[PDB]
Amino acid sequence: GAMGPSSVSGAAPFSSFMPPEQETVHVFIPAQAVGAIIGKKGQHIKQLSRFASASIKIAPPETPDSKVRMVVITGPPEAQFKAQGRIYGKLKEENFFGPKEEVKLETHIRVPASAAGRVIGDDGKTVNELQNLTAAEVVVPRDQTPDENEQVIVKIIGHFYASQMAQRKIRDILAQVKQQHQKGQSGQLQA
RNA sequence: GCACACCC
Repeated sequence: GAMGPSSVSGAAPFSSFMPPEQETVHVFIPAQAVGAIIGKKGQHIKQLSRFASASIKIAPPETPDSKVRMVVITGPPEAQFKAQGRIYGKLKEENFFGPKEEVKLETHIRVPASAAGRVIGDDGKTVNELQNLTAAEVVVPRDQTPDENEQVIVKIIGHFYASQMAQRKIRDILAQVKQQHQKGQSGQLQA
């Protein structure tokens, strides 16, 4: 080594084994609403984390050009139901999406870069039928974010019921897509 | 009166 005058450092406070196998997605709410979504000193938003039993966080602008702040929901689908159900209700609170309109709030879910291409389907038919099952608007971009992050986003537009069902289904195929690592069809499939 | 927090 080399003894540098007061040039000694380290600081390694990264302990504990917290299993991050909870579903974590980014809920798209523009800066015009995100503020009041947190609510009063940010107390009841953390209270929400308690009664939902999930990790409710507000993501700082992932891009400096964002007019929106995404809610980082880390929780089981049981909790996500309340969390996102009430988050869409916060849209209703100020009626940003539309006064008479039913809730139309975008949710952004992070999928592996190639997995977004495969949610379209191995034949390309799957993305169309996904919309038919999810009851939501699933738009899969060819760009979104460079594969430098090996991960992109699909945008879900519609009602929270639809969004919640869409999110979990696309997030669900991700695991099955990654199963390609096995590489070896030691069995059949009806496809 | 509406926002800020979310970990050590």
